[PDB]
Amino acid sequence: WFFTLIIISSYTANLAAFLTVERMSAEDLAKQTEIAYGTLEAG
Amino acid sequence: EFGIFNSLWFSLGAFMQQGCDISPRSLSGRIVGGVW
Repeated sequence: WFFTLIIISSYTANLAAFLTVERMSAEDLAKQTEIAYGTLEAG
Repeated sequence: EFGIFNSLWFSLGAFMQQGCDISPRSLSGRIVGGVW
C-alpha cells in the first residue's frame, strides 16, 4: 500500500508539473552548434 | 471484531485510502474514524 501511495502521488505530481511548464537571434545561432547554418556559394 | 491487532490494521488501511475489511458500528468508534 505504501509503494502504491507514493507512486500514484508521484504520477499525479509529475503530470501537474509537466502540464504547467508548457502552459507557461544571430548571437543565439552563433553560440549553439546543434543547428547548422550556411550561405550561398560565390555570393 | 475491533481487537488491538484489527484496530491497527484498520487505522493503517484508512490512512492509505485502501479501505478495510471492518468498519466501526458504535458512535464512539465512528467519531474516531471520522476524525482519523
